[PDB]
Amino acid sequence: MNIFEMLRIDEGLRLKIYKDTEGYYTIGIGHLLTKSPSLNAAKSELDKAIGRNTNGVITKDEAEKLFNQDVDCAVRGILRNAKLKPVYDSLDAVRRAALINMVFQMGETGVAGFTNSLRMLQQKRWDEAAVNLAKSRWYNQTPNRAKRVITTFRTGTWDAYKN
Ligand SMILES: *SC1=NC(C)(C)N(O)C1(C)C
Ligand SMILES: [Cl-]
Ligand SMILES: [Cl-]
Ligand SMILES: [Cl-]
Ligand SMILES: [Cl-]
Ligand SMILES: [Cl-]
Ligand SMILES: [K+]
Repeated sequence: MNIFEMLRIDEGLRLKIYKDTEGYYTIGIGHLLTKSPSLNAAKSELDKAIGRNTNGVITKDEAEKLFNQDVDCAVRGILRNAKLKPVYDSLDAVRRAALINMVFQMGETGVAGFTNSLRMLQQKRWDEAAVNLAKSRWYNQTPNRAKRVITTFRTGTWDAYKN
């Protein structure tokens, strides 16, 4: 297990434009295209991301290419953020994956707003951090995925993703 396998489980894989859990046009492995309700706008974003005129459908290779870019973007969002980077630096690699997962789903700014959770994670108070992370819109709107990510922070194992 690794961040790529983890996010592939949490995001799935779809080769045609679809709406994510927030109703936003998405493609591939959780690649958010736009928050605009315009499908034409979403299709233009896809053409720009892939570099060709699409019909709203991509290949699996293209989905995996966006995915690798998106994982990189998530890590770069952490490393450039004064609140996220110290926490990331303080974590083992399994828990680092859990933080990347959160930033992939909610973006740098969203996760940086978990000020008190981040402090508890940096203190390595895992059970307290787990409870605090669940007091969130994030947990309430996607509780099964959040549970898996929180269980990863709590235990430092991949147990929530194996099987
Ligand atoms: S990677 C990445 N994604 C967005 C579009 C947010 N960026 O500006 C980067 C840092 C190039
Ligand atoms: Cl791109
Ligand atoms: Cl088609
Ligand atoms: Cl690339
Ligand atoms: Cl430490
Ligand atoms: Cl709390
Ligand atoms: K998804």
